Amino acid sequence: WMPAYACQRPTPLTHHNTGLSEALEILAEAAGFEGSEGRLLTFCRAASVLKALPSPVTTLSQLQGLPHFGEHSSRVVQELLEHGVCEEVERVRRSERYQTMKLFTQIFGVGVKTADRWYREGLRTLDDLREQPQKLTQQQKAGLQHHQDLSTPVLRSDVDALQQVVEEAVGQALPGATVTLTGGFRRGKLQGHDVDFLITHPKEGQEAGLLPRVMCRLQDQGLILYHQHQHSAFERSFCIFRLPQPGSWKAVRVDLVVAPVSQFPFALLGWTGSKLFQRELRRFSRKEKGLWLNSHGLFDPEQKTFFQAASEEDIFRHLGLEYLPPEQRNA
Ligand SMILES: Nc1ncnc2c1ncn2[C@H]1C[C@H](O)[C@@H](COP(=O)(O)OP(=O)(O)OP(=O)(O)O)O1
Ligand SMILES: [Mg+2]
Repeated sequence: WMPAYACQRPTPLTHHNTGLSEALEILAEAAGFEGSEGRLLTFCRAASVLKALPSPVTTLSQLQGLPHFGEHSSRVVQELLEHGVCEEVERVRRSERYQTMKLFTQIFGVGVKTADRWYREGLRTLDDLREQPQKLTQQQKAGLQHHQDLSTPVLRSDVDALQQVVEEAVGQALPGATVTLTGGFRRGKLQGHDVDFLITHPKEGQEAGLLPRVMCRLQDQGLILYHQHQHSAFERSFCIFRLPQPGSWKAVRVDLVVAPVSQFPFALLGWTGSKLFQRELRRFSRKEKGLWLNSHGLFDPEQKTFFQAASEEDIFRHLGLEYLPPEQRNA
């Protein structure tokens, strides 16, 4: 027996069922592109179960006793085991709708709704978007300008270099302020699509006005290609950095998030992911414990109270869950 909720079981970075999970995740992604959110979650959950298994699935008999494995996900796995390929998955892969929605949604600042609108309007390629600049936000224009670099996996070596410049800028702007790497890299991932940093200071309020200072410093070093600062709920800067490399440079997406230290454990938990892990953790919190969890806090709607947490461990404990380090949150 394996627990139902992804937040009740360790999911490591590397596993034994990558072919099967990849296929189910194609179907999940395609469902999301069609606005079929239930079906997305269902396929995502099934793929997550395979990631938590200790052995490869070689025969269909191994599916027995697993949660979140309905008829459809089972058929997909069955066809892959018996025939090496799943016709439904291959049809999705080859479909113009899926290919175009994947193309568009990958671009910085483009979500499903925008990509679907563009599809419906007859846009198909990146050049089509460039021919219609009035249809694009500034953020999307920047994503198109740098699209090749932004669809090149970000590497741990890139992350280490970026963390150094961000730490230097933060330290120079405000001694005592800290930078914490979050997102998939904190979970042990070797690559990613962006780099996520959470900034705070141990004295509540000393973080005020820090981010614009940090950004000024980075911009003056030539390290910023694009920056969008927003006060709202955490203060954040959505950026594209110009990462110098030997004889070259590459654009890399970086999100900088400032949280007041009182909210830091909630922010770190939220921003560390995985996306499915946090969805599951919030569902667990609400359904099993009656508490509402988000990136700012843990609220009891009956008592109208907020839980004081010093750490992620505090939050897990309060929810009655065994602690999972970030590298076991790869749901
Ligand atoms: N839709 C969402 N639901 C819940 N949490 C989310 C969602 N989107 C983002 N988050 C949280 C969890 C993520 O780990 C974190 C950073 O997002 P993001 O950088 O897109 O993912 P990631 O860093 O884990 O993977 P990647 O390797 O693609 O960067 O923010
Ligand atoms: Mg990330």
